[PDB]
Amino acid sequence: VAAERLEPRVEEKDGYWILKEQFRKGINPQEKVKIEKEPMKLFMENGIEELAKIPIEEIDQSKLTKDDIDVRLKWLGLFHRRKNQYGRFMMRLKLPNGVTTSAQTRYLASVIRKYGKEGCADITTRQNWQIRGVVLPDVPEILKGLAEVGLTSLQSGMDNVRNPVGNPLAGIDPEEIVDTRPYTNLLSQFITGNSRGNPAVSNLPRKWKPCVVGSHDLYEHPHINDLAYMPATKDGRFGFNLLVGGFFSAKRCDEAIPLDAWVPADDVVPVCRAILEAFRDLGFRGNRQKCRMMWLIDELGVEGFRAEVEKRMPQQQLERASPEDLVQKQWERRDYLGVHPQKQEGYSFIGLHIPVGRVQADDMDELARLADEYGSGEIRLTVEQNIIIPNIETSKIEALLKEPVLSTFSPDPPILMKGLVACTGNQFCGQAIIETKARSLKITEEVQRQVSLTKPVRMHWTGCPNTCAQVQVADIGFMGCLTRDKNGKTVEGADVFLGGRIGSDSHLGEVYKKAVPCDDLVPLVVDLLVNNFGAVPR
Ligand code: SRM
Ligand code: SF4
Ligand SMILES: O=S([O-])[O-]
Ligand SMILES: [Cl-]
Ligand SMILES: [Cl-]
Ligand SMILES: [K+]
Repeated sequence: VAAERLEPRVEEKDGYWILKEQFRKGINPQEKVKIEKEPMKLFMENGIEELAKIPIEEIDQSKLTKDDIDVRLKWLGLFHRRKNQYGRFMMRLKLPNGVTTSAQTRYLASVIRKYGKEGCADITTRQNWQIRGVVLPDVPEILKGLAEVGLTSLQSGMDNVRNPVGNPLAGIDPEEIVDTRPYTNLLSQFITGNSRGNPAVSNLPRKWKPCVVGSHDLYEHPHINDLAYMPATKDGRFGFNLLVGGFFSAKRCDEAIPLDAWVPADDVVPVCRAILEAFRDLGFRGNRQKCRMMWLIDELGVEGFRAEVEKRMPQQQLERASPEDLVQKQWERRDYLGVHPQKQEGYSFIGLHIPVGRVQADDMDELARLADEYGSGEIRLTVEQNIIIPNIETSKIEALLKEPVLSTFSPDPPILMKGLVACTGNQFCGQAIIETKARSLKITEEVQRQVSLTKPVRMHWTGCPNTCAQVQVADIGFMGCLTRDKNGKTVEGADVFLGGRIGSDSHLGEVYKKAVPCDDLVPLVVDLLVNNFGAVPR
């Protein structure tokens, strides 16, 4: 790698970061959008106020404003559903470590309730909230309302640092390694500039995903993150070994690799900043399929990339990885659904199943009520799109289990439902090839009617090759496609994946059978479960 390759390609100009004039050749259309107008201005210079007043039919008549609503608004966490819900916006938060409050939950419910049949909410595979139905004129008031209840939606889409994932059992599990909340909180505060916006990390070549590990279970999926902090002691000091570059895409899925770096716990934010600066400064900005950070690591080599991180650390110091980390390889991933004792004597948490992560306003209010009556007003989201209500006096559990809403959001659903994960799909997503959430529920119900089993088989349904529902981590994965029935008629189908493993002995699954009509999946899956997962016909 020539020394010229290491010249930073962006510069700070009037508070924002922009591609230098000599590096603008050959860039992709999204890079052109960012140059034409700085997306962060919509928030930081309150550009959204005037934009929100323009009727959407008028907005669509000019490239600048159409790009504002279809692209730049994703820096404020707003996602125009142009194809499938025209004129409505999905809104995505920052929710470090998946932690929410009852007050926040009620606020989100009040927003979606306004939109009737156009509104609902979802828990995401990054233990985050999305709300639906938002109209542009309401955006300024919603931004204000979110701020009032201690939420931000900043920098949650496009070329930004995505939700910081942590241990859903942080602070409450007798078996945790380290409470991840302080670290994910710090990362979120850094990324968003304490909810004011942070332009230094908002002009990346591509999205970038961080997680902090605190569980032996590896609930955080460090193997598939751009930056994973693995807790490790080095020379008698607590800190983290760093894994880099994990990502999924239509083209390529790669597990994170060691940076060969350890940082003391207090250096979590400094090293996040150094890695982001290196990626920002040096990353390819051509073909979008070659812009994730792993591509930079392959171009420079991991050592070349490491040197770039090191030069951006305070005092330019970056220690080598500790030979061992604190994560025990002898471990069985634990079910968190149901009632479990906390490390605080006399308290329990309860994991509740949320079918395919989908809730309505009334459901959110009920969950918020439970958290107030039984817990401490806290609701935690998980990456399997479920919830945990912590801090429940154990004496209250008997009464809790009789609550009617627990028949719908159950502490002990059938085993296949416990592990079922599904993305948005074509109900709302314009990229989706098939419908996912309703279909996956229907198929899983029919499968479980036919077989019993004891192994916690994890089934993931994703609507297109972007693999937001991570089919490559599943015991059985389903990737949306169009295929043909026996008569040659177009029908929805799935490419079926096998081989995904999570925890310390992680592995990426691969396509097992292509183009199976969705209507034909039940017998295929029943047989797979019996033949490979010890299932028994009923
Ligand atoms: C909501 C969510 C799936 C869910 O049902 O849970 C989702 C939904 C979408 N993702 Fe994703 N992604 C979700 C996690 C993922 C993950 C899983 C993860 O983070 O562990 C991945 C695979 C891992 C990765 O990215 O490395 C993922 C890979 C993508 C990709 C392909 C990335 C690539 O490098 O090619 C895209 C397309 C893109 O960004 O260019 C994408 C694009 C999209 C968009 C924003 C596309 C769009 O504008 O319509 C989807 C919005 C649909 C909607 O209305 O909800 N989504 N997406 C997840 C929100 C996470 C969050 O709260 O921040
Ligand atoms: S995997 Fe495809 S269909 Fe599903 S939410 Fe992601 S982009 Fe949409
Ligand atoms: O929007 S997806 O990348 O989480
Ligand atoms: Cl996006
Ligand atoms: Cl769309
Ligand atoms: K779920």
